[PDB]
Amino acid sequence: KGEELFTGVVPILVELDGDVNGHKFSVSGEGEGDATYGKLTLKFISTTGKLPVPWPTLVTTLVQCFSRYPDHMKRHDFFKSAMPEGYVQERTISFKDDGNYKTRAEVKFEGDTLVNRIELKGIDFKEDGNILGHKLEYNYNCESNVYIMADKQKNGIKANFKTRHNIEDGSVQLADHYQQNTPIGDGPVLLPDNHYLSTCSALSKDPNEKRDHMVLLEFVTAAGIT
Repeated sequence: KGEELFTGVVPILVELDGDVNGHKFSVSGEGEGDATYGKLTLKFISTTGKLPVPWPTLVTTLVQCFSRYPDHMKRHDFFKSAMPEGYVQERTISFKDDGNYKTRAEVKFEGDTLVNRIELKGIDFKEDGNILGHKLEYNYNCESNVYIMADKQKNGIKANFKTRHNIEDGSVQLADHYQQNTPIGDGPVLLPDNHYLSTCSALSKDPNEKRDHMVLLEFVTAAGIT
């Protein structure tokens, strides 16, 4: 039933409240998703405290229901199956040789609009590390595979993946992601066979925007099953 909600272009709202090493910030995003093509277009704006971390480190936290599942894989699409009631998405993101984010989000429809509401908590970051020191390039050079498995005990899914963020000196900052999703509602959901999401992201700037912001274009396709 949920998959029928994604046959067209769907408006998206994203709202994040963050605290990283006591630095508080908030992000608001707007855009749209077209799961027929695995396509996301989103613009995010920082609305309160000076963004204490680099924009690229927030991409994965800031709607996998917009992934394109090939027809032969549609029985493996947990994300759409949980809609409209939605799912909780939780992660631990471990930055190598630095701190960690713990994120808790609720993704669901509010009327015709797909909403992602997030609380992010970061601790153990180094003052002159790549994150608090703002040493990461404004790009997303790595196309990551999100490896998904069923979690039948919790009627949901688990995932793990690595993202690699370019450092301004040419090196790379690794971020290990562990993820758990569970349905909010009491409808049946689809519990998938092992597979992955191939995720390609591109960051840009709005030349007329004076606020601290990030424009994101993303294509996401489910794969790993013939």
